[PDB]
Formats: sequence, C-alpha cells, structure tokens
Amino acid sequence: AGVSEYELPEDPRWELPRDRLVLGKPLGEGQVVLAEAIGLDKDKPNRVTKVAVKMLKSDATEKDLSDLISEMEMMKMIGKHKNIINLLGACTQDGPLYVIMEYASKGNLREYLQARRPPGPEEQLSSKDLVSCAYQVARGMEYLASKKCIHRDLAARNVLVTEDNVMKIADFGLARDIHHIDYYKKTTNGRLPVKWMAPEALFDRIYTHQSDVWSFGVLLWEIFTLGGSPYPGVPVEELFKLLKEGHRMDKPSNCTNELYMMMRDCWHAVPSQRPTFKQLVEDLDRIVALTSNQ
Ligand SMILES: CN1CCN(c2ccc3[nH]c(-c4c(N)c5c(F)cccc5[nH]c4=O)nc3c2)CC1
Ligand SMILES: [Cl-]
Ligand SMILES: [Cl-]
Repeated sequence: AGVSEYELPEDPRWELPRDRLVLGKPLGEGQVVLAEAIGLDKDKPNRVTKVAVKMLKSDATEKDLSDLISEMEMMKMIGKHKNIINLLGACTQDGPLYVIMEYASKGNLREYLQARRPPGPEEQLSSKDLVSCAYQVARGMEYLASKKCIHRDLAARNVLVTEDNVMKIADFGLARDIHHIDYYKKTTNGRLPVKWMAPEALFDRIYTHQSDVWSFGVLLWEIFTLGGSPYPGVPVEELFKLLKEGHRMDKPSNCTNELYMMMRDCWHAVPSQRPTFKQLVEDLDRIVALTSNQ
C-alpha cells in the first residue's frame, strides 16, 4: 500500500512484540481498538491486560503517520499519572504502527453521566461523587499543566472512566493545526467543540493553560447537568455574539452556589484572573471533604 515511506526508529524502552498483542473490537474512530496484551510487564509474562490500541486507517497519509508518532513521543515525554490515559507500549517494527494505551472500560464521561440520570440502566450519583469526578479531572489537568502540556480540547467527551470509576484525561498529546480548525464541524454526539473554547482561543487562536481552565469550567457545567449540552440550539455565529456580549451559562438545577461560583471564575473575561488548576485542585479537595454522600 506504500506503508511506509520512511523508517521508524526502534525504542527498547517501549517496544512490544506484535504477537503479544491480541486485537479485539473497535472502540472508536486513526482508530482505537480493544486488545489483550500478553506479558506487558516483563516480569510477569503469563498475564493478559486489556489495553486500547491506536493505529492508522488504510487511507492514512505520511502526515497521519507523523501525527500519531508525535502523540506517542509526547506521551513518552509527559510521564505517568493516575488521572490521564497513559502510554503502555508500542509496536513500531516490521508492520503498521500500534500505540498501546490504557483501557477505560466504562467509556467517556459524557455518556457515563447521561446513563446515570434519574429515569423518566445503572444507579444515580451523589453530590459527593460528582464533586469527586471534578476533583479527579482537575488533578489530571494540574499534572499536565505542571508538565507544560496545553490540552486545547478539554471536554467530558475526552475524559474516560475506568472499571474502578477513575477519571482519566485523554487525547492530551494530539498534534492538531489550530488554524485549519473548522468552527462548523460537529462532534459525533452532534455538538460544536467551539462551545468549550475560551474567547481568546476562539477569536484570537491563543491557547494557554488559562484557556484550558475555561474549558474546565464548561466540563464542570457538564458534570453538574449530568452530561448536558452547552448552549443547546445555538449556532457558531450566535455563539460568537453571546461571548462578545459577555453571556455565561445559567447555574445548573442541582448545584451549589460555591461550585457555580467556581464555574464563573473559570469563565473570567480576563485570563490572568481565572484560577489555576492547582488552586482548583485545592478548592475541590476542600469541597469534596465537605460534601455529603447522601
Ligand atoms: C457498554 N460499554 C459502553 C462503554 N464502553 C466503552 C466504549 C467506548 C470506549 N472507548 C474507550 C477508550 C478510547 N476510546 C481510548 C482512546 F480513544 C485513546 C486512548 C485510550 C483509550 N482508551 C479507552 O478505553 N473505552 C471505551 C469503553 C464499553 C462498553
Ligand atoms: Cl514515569
Ligand atoms: Cl460532547
């Protein structure tokens, strides 16, 4: 097929033999599939680990390859954290590139939240559990900011949830060209990504840790609305006009004034005035401690 024009250098720190990998069902679309890995840890060769594997489609170009490589190398550099999707290994030699990453069995946080809305098929979440989820997501972002990583698309759809209900930030290492970002393309739930972007990111294409903090304000809103859709019915130009006039979303029905205040602070018009992720981690810690299970 032409796969591939260049040569991939080997990296013994991360390489896994291809036959140690037992590929399973598609998880999403580069496409990500569930797989079983035999002997991921080279001191325990007879255990399988469920993992997710990212790979190129048959249609891919040298550019897609380069992008996937960039994400893998960024992930090597950023190192490990409980609340991000971690690099586990890679198959780079003698065949298609496979990037092996942590598997989150309950899927993305948006659907996870929606599936637990009171009926009108699992159980409802307590206030404490919602705040704990915000807290975990903030800890992940604080780790990434400390490693000088700007996410640029933080949203519930890019938070994954493990078997053990651990929140893990995903897709922080993607290489995208913000200038070819089409404001009109929609997500696969049908929503417009532009609704998570800070105004200076939106209008001026300036991406900072402060604009990530704006996005985290929107994610908080998602959490306390149980996976609700920001600015429903609103198209891109009307959104621009809302933001230019200083509109901010209403306080979700079940949500304390302290948490809504946290949201509004994340949405400060002056970026320097927004809290940092470190501050959010401390505030959410205290609030988790003061929130009832019941
Ligand atoms: C009934 N249940 C619904 C939720 N279920 C589910 C659905 C989709 C899912 N995608 C991932 C997943 C990624 N998409 C992913 C990535 F795109 C990059 C890096 C790591 C990744 N890890 C993942 O674990 N997990 C999923 C679980 C399992 C079945
Ligand atoms: Cl590490
Ligand atoms: Cl979404």
